[PDB]
Amino acid sequence: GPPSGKTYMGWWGHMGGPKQKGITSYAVSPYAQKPLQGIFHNAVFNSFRRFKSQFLYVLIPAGIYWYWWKNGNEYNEFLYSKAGREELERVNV
Amino acid sequence: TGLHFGRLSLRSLTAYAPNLMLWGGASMLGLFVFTEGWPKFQDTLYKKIPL
Amino acid sequence: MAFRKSNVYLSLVNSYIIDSPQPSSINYWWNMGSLLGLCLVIQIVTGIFMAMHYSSNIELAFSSVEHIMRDVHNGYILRYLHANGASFFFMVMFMHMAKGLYYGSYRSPRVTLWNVGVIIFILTIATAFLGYCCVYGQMSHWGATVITNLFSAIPFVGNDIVSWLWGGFSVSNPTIQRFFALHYLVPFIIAAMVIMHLMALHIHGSSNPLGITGNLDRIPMHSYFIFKDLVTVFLFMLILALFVFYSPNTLGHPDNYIPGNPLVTPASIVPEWYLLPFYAILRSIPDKLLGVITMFAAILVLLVLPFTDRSVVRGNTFKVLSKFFFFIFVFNFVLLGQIGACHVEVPYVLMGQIATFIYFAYFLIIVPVISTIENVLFYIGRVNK
Amino acid sequence: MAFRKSNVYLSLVNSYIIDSPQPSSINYWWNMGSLLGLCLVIQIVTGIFMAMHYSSNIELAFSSVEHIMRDVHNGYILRYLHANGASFFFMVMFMHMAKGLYYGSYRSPRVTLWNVGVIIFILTIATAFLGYCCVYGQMSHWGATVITNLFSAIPFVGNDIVSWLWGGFSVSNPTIQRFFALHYLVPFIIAAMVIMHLMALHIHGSSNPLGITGNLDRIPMHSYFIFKDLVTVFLFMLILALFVFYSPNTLGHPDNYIPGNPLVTPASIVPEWYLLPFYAILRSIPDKLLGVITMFAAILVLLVLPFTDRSVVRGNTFKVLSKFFFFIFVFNFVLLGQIGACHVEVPYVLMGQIATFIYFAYFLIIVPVISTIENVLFYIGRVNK
Amino acid sequence: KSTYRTPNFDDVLKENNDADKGRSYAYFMVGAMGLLSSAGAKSTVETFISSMTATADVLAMA
Amino acid sequence: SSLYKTFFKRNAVFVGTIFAGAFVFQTVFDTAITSWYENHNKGKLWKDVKARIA
Amino acid sequence: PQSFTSIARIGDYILKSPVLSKLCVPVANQFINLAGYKKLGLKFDDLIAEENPIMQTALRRLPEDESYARAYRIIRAHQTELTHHLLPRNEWIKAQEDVPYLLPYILEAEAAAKEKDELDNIEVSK
Amino acid sequence: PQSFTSIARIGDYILKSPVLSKLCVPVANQFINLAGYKKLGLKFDDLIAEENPIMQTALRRLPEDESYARAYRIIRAHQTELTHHLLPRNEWIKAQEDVPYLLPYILEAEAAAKEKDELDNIEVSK
Ligand SMILES: CCCCCCCCCCC(=O)OC[C@H](COP(=O)(O)OC[C@H](O)COP(=O)(O)OC[C@@H](COC(=O)CC)OC(=O)CCC)OC(=O)CCCCCCCC
Ligand SMILES: CCCCCCCCCCC(=O)OC[C@H](COP(=O)(O)OC[C@H](O)COP(=O)(O)OC[C@@H](COC(=O)CC)OC(=O)CCC)OC(=O)CCCCCCCC
Ligand SMILES: CCCCCCCCCCCCCCCCCC(=O)OC[C@H](COP(=O)(O)OCCN)OC(=O)CCCCCCCCCCCCC
Ligand SMILES: CCCCCCCCCCCCCCCCCC(=O)OC[C@H](COP(=O)(O)OCCN)OC(=O)CCCCCCCCCCCCC
Ligand code: HEM
Ligand code: HEM
Ligand code: HEM
Ligand code: HEM
Ligand SMILES: COc1c(O)c(C)c(C/C=C(/C)CC/C=C(\C)CC/C=C(\C)CC/C=C(\C)CC/C=C(\C)CCC=C(C)C)c(O)c1OC
Ligand SMILES: COc1c(O)c(C)c(C/C=C(\C)CC/C=C(\C)CC/C=C(/C)CC/C=C(/C)CC/C=C(\C)CCC=C(C)C)c(O)c1OC
Ligand SMILES: CCCCCCCCCCCCCCC(=O)OCCCOP(=O)(O)OC[C@@H](O)COP(=O)(O)OCCCOC(C)=O
Ligand SMILES: CCCCCCCCCCCCCCCCCC(=O)O[C@H](COC(=O)CCCCCC)COP(=O)(O)OCCN
Ligand SMILES: CCCCCCCCCCCCCCCCCC(=O)O[C@H](COC(=O)CCCCCC)COP(=O)(O)OCCN
Ligand SMILES: Cc1cc(C)c2nc(SCc3c(C)cccc3-n3nnn(C)c3=O)sc2c1
Ligand SMILES: Cc1cc(C)c2nc(SCc3c(C)cccc3-n3nnn(C)c3=O)sc2c1
Repeated sequence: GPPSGKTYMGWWGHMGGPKQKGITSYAVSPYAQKPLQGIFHNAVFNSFRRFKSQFLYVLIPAGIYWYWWKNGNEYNEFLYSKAGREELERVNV
Repeated sequence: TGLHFGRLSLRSLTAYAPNLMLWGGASMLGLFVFTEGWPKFQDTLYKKIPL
Repeated sequence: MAFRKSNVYLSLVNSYIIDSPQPSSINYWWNMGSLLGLCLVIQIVTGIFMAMHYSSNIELAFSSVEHIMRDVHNGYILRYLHANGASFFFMVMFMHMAKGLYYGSYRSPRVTLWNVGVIIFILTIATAFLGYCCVYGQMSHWGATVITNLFSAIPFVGNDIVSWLWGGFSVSNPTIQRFFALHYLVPFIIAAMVIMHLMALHIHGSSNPLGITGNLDRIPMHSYFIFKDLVTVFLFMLILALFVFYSPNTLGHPDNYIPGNPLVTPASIVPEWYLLPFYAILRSIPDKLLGVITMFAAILVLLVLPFTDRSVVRGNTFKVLSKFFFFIFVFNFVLLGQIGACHVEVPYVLMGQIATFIYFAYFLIIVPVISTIENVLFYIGRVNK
Repeated sequence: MAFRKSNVYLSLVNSYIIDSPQPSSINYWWNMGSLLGLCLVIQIVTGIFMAMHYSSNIELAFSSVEHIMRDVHNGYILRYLHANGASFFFMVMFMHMAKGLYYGSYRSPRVTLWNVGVIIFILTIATAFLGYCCVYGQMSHWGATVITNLFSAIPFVGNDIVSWLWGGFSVSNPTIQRFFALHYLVPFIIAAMVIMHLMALHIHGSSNPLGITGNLDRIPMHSYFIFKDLVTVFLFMLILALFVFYSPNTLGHPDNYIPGNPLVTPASIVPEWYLLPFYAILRSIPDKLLGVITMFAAILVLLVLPFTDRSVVRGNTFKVLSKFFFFIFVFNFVLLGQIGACHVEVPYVLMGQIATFIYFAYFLIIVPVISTIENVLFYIGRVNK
Repeated sequence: KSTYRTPNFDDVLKENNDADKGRSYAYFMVGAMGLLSSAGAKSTVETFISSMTATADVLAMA
Repeated sequence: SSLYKTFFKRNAVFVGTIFAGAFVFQTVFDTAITSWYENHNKGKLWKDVKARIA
Repeated sequence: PQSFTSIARIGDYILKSPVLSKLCVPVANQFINLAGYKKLGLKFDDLIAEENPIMQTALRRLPEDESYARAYRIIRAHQTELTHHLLPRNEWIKAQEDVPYLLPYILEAEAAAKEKDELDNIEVSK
Repeated sequence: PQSFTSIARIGDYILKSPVLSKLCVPVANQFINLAGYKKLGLKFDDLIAEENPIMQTALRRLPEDESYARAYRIIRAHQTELTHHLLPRNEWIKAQEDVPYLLPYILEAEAAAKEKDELDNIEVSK
């Protein structure tokens, strides 16, 4: 077959990273350790720790785009009212 | 030494240009091929002196 | 070698969903691309069975949808799946594309992966328009009138493009008979663009939430990411069950249960909810030539994002100014969708004018200024000079 | 390397139609497989434009084909191309499969190439049946009656399969509305089986008229077999022009210009000319269960040919007894087609009975006896013992 | 230190490692999740082929 | 012992008995929910008002 | 796929028989000339398909002076086909040089394959 | 794709300026801790994308005692992410060992690339 251009990934055996030396790795069977391990103390303090970092990056952009729409919904509710009679005649035309 | 190119090799400034005035005379001329049968702005084609 | 890597066709299955080297670090946001292969199978399969009981003439169109719903055996199961499933098709695709610009995968070497994905998003908007015009309700007539009238603003070309798009002089009977035949075909062009989309992924693989390379710690697809796949596929079909059987008409307009009339006009003409932010951009420009240019050059502004990111780190994980401007772009796409279902009034014309400028200042003014400030702030915070 | 072998998609184009190593010896019979990629493009393209002006209801079906032919601009060009082009689709495919069993390519290592080709021939017969039932002429009603009545002979299953195939109790209005929706889909399944068909060719290449290996003398595709391709593509569209403009109704039945009536029966019900040899095999067995088994196990008798050839030389070039029995099988497929357009009379029931036995004695009795006699006659003609 | 000194796994380990303890409860659950996916998948293929039967206004003209 | 080699080891069972148990599952469980639906809603059905008009 | 072993088993029985080899051997000679493979400059052992693991074995064991002269007879035949002509009568293989150069290497690659399977399906008892 | 030549050109000008480096350097320090890459056991030069032909040059020229210790910091960070925890405070990189080990090899692979293109687009005259 014709070989195409080289890329930044290989396969099993020649993945294309750097050479390693001196790292050991241990493991146990899944059949040998407990069932139903990760249920509690994850969604008690651990999962509570995760979104505690990334909630001041969402709710501050949310508190501006919800102040802005709720403020302009009490204004297309006052211009089409009876007390908003002289203030609609000047704005639309 | 420190002269004109960005991502293009700019030494082809008009070493790309006057022949694509004639590929522009071959692709806008390509739009002088498919505009037929579509008599909408082909008043811009059918005023030639023969036929 | 085994038989699964010796056969012609099984080695295509083995290289993609069995022994494909995946990173060890990816989370549940890399599952939205798998649901979209199931979402496209559902919408094609339920539509071929509904095409056996449908008549595309303009005097029979709002009676073959009702013949399906009361006479066909389990015909209400077929339709409600093909009307809430397409709104489920879009909620996943909005979350697929939003992940890929957070982790920032559009970068090198995956730019062809990002460019064939923008073509899929254009062809997906076009099918949902062409099929919603096949019910021929009251929203289905005045939605095709407003959109096809925009192509008359092209100078010296306009009224010979609309009369070719209509087959007549308004939204007639040849307009509905050509919109069904194009509704059958473009779902088969999307499926050939998904096959080309998977090819550009096989040569570089997926990214990771860290951004850095992942060729040092990899895991095969079988027994780990197939059993991580089925967690979200059983959650998908469970919320696709709580709509088709309990609230089958919440995502829809009641005016589509009136047959379409070219003589009485509705009090409001508003789109389906996933075309609403693109509707407020068209209505914000007070010209029908500069309004149709702006709305088409808002799906095609994604192609300038590979050339506008000036940072050296990939993805917005460790970037705290490029994370505050990702969540301004999110709630601006929600405020744009809200305004496209309002009336043309004060202040919903100046609010839809500012917020369609923030759609364009992100990709062109906000990205390259903030992705350059960070490159200096990662430098002078370390280098002792 | 160049850009055409570095890109993701262009290297797929380069490996197939630019730099694919071809043998130096192939003749003009290796061009019929290229016409079938053009034949399938024509039939899909002309059919999407004719699907914009068609109504599939049983009371509108024989008036939307005439509205195309009298009112649509150049609508007679579209229909006559889509009715003489499908009869051109089949004359090439009968010559494609006949080459591949002369040069005997079905052998090792190309058996998956022969098995995915038999699946294409089954799905091609099914589209031409389902689309000829969409005109709803007089031959289009009594042809669907005779064929769908055969599925009642299945014991304990029969009358619950026909009533599911009909949507009623005879060939009703739900029968015509489901046959058009299946006519749009199976041409898109054939195109995905042609992509799998080309993959099994890229790993072994083509054969040659000599039979022997051809890895010693090869020529690329560009500038030689592309300019040898265009000789036959300009001959194809020239005889596709002498029919659509000069004799557009020779390959057809005049009874299809009468609207179909379930109360008056025609004096003769005969198929289109390319289903005629398979029609005489069904009518030759005097039982409606053993007749529908025999006609389906006559397209599926091609799969036993890789296991029945006992020769050591590939192809019938130097085989003079295996060449006399290739041209008996050819003129037997012509006599079978002639009898399927006759009356059920004497002697056209005993002639169609003998000649449907020679269709089966070829693949099972004539091939392995003659391909074994030749292996001994190539041996004792040389070996001095 | 040395590679012959494995780290401690007793924070995650069972206290009685009989082999059939986890070989039964990991085939009852994969057995139960191939039983509902066999009855919950025949009923879906049957709903799509019941629609091609005789329509309700065709059974009235019987 | 005597629980894993009953019907958990054999895949001819583990393809068959996961399928055979679905047959009795689509009859007992189907009848069990088409008797809770009626008993929750009784007095509002057609059979309850056809016997009130005698 | 009709095994050379079996071809040679039947073929030797006709050649040993003195009454059968006055019936089959003239039919074997007209079948060779009407095949016409000699006019393209080829012996018969060139024609054999080589896409199985026995013919791939019998080609490696062939001597290199014969392996080079066979690669030229194939290339000379691909060019005679393309020009649609025939070779001159000075370049036709005669009736004496058409001998099996590949049949000794074939018959022993088969007999070694009919011992590796007989020794792997075996019912020895004590 | 901003260039460290250009990053270092701007960055040195702020560090040389005594009035600018009392405005930008505390903002540069809170931006580092809020990035949080040290808690996963990584220096900053680990984070840089390596899919261009300049970062592939600067990684070969790196010494092997540093090339082995960097392949372990990456693998230790892929496992801290999967378990959704963080490393203990005894395995966090402090504010003294976060130094650029790759910036000398980067800045000279760029200056040699800004001479091969300046010498191929050149207008010398007689
Ligand atoms: C109509 C569309 C329906 C389509 C089906 C639902 C689509 C889901 C899309 C949401 C998503 O993919 O975000 C995933 C994210 C998980 O973050 P992570 O992967 O870092 O932690 C994995 C965990 O630790 C291990 O999770 P584990 O495997 O241990 O347990 C199972 C998990 C439920 O599995 C799921 O599928 C969750 C989506 O248990 C739960 O986590 C409880 C949740 C019900 O979850 C979040 O962070 C929550 C963000 C809110 C999402 C907002 C979406 C706006 C539309
Ligand atoms: C529905 C049909 C649509 C059109 C498709 C046409 C199908 C064609 C299939 C027939 C075929 O391919 O057989 C090829 C056969 C000769 O086999 P060969 O390749 O060894 O000879 C190459 C030649 O020496 C060089 O031919 P050369 O390249 O020199 O010139 C080309 C020639 C015609 O070109 C063709 O396309 C022929 C098909 O130009 C001329 O003759 C000038 C005329 C003014 O050519 C023959 O003449 C045999 C005809 C008998 C076949 C009848 C079968 C029909 C059922
Ligand atoms: C034309 C193109 C337009 C398309 C743009 C469409 C944008 C709107 C689409 C719907 C909004 C959904 C997008 C939100 C998901 C994007 C993906 C993403 O943000 O990445 C997940 C990231 C996870 O953060 P983690 O730290 O936990 O993971 C480790 C990596 N740092 O981030 C997280 O922290 C998880 C997200 C937190 C939930 C908040 C989601 C937004 C809530 C509003 C939903 C919108 C519907 C009202
Ligand atoms: C599932 C069921 C399968 C059914 C498939 C059977 C369909 C039969 C339809 C007949 C059309 C096929 C015609 C034969 C095409 C394949 C033959 C072939 O590939 O070439 C054989 C032969 C080549 O001979 P050479 O060119 O090599 O001679 C050079 C001398 N060295 O070429 C020749 O010698 C030319 C001989 C031409 C014979 C013409 C017969 C065709 C008759 C068609 C009648 C049409 C009626 C509608
Ligand atoms: C990507 C694939 C598809 C999408 C997103 C899609 C979307 C839609 C939508 C949103 C509607 C309007 C539903 C309503 O509000 O009533 C619709 C209608 C319809 N579509 Fe689909 N569709 C897809 C594929 C198909 C295909 C392939 C077919 C043909 C086989 C088809 C056949 C129909 C039919 C017949 C209607 C008629 C109206 C109805 O029955 O509700 N669809 N489509
Ligand atoms: C029918 C529509 C689509 C299908 C079936 C699809 C399929 C997939 C799949 C299976 C993956 C790999 C798994 C994953 O990363 O989650 C993927 C990744 C990706 N998709 Fe899509 N996709 C679709 C639409 C899109 C669109 C609309 C875009 C962009 C505008 C897009 C851009 C990407 C990118 C950039 C990636 C790579 C992400 C990464 O590897 O980090 N895709 N897609
Ligand atoms: C392999 C591809 C195809 C084959 C062999 C085929 C064949 C045929 C044939 C033989 C007829 C009968 C023509 C007549 O006697 O009037 C027919 C009718 C028809 N076919 Fe096709 N067809 C193909 C693809 C398609 C496709 C993709 C469409 C999609 C819309 C289509 C649309 C039609 C229509 C609308 C008719 C109506 C009758 C007429 O207009 O003549 N066909 N088809
Ligand atoms: C739409 C239908 C088909 C298409 C587009 C197609 C296409 C092709 C092409 C392009 C080739 C390359 C060699 C050549 O050009 O002759 C080929 C070869 C072949 N085809 Fe088809 N074909 C089709 C139908 C079939 C059928 C119906 C069969 C058999 C029942 C078949 C069996 C074969 C075989 C055995 C070969 C190999 C011949 C050789 O290499 O000597 N094909 N096909
Ligand atoms: C990064 O690593 C990954 C990875 O993480 C994942 C999740 C996946 C898996 C994700 C997917 C989305 C799967 C791939 C998607 C497809 C194959 C979808 C394309 C196929 C279709 C759209 C098929 C369409 C369906 C039909 C044509 C059926 C037609 C209907 C018929 C015939 C019924 C009518 C019949 C009758 C009798 C009425 C990978 O493949 C992969 O490797 C790249
Ligand atoms: C032996 O050597 C060869 C060889 O000889 C050849 C010819 C090829 C070339 C390959 C082929 C000829 C295969 C042919 C491929 C097909 C037939 C696939 C085409 C399938 C389709 C479905 C195409 C049709 C697609 C459409 C979208 C229809 C168009 C409809 C439109 C544009 C709608 C019109 C309406 C509007 C509003 C524009 C080889 O690859 C090859 O190497 C193996
Ligand atoms: C659990 C998950 C769900 C299950 C999913 C199953 C497994 C998922 C894996 C997905 C597999 C995707 C792999 C993509 C693929 O199929 O590759 C393409 C096949 C290769 O063949 P080809 O070259 O396309 O065909 C051959 C083609 O390349 C022929 O091209 P040609 O005609 O030569 O050029 C075009 C015409 C140009 O002509 C001109 C204009 O000159
Ligand atoms: C298998 C069925 C699927 C359907 C057919 C599969 C593909 C068959 C061939 C189809 C024609 C494809 C030719 C396109 C060539 C375009 C060149 C190119 O891709 O350049 C790409 C960029 O293209 C894009 O941005 C997306 C284009 C979408 C294409 C949609 C048709 C860049 O090429 P590249 O990055 O490899 O160059 C680096 C050189 N050092
Ligand atoms: C479809 C879009 C194209 C995109 C890429 C294609 C993706 C491949 C789809 C996966 C197909 C999986 C096939 C695995 C089994 C193949 C076994 C095999 O090699 O069969 C070959 C040939 O048979 C076939 O052609 C079957 C092709 C399968 C196509 C389905 C219609 C061996 O045949 P067999 O083992 O039955 O022995 C001969 C006895 N008749
Ligand atoms: C690129 C592109 C293409 C198309 C085709 C397109 N179309 C729309 S809005 C159509 C509409 C209106 C204006 C009013 C009521 C209902 C619908 N309508 N029509 N289909 N659907 C799903 C709807 O909601 S933006 C857009 C953008
Ligand atoms: C496997 C298979 C499938 C099918 C579906 C099939 N069908 C026929 S024969 C149909 C027919 C008759 C009996 C009489 C008049 C006209 C038509 N007729 N219907 N369509 N076309 C093109 C026709 O000629 S054999 C056959 C074999």
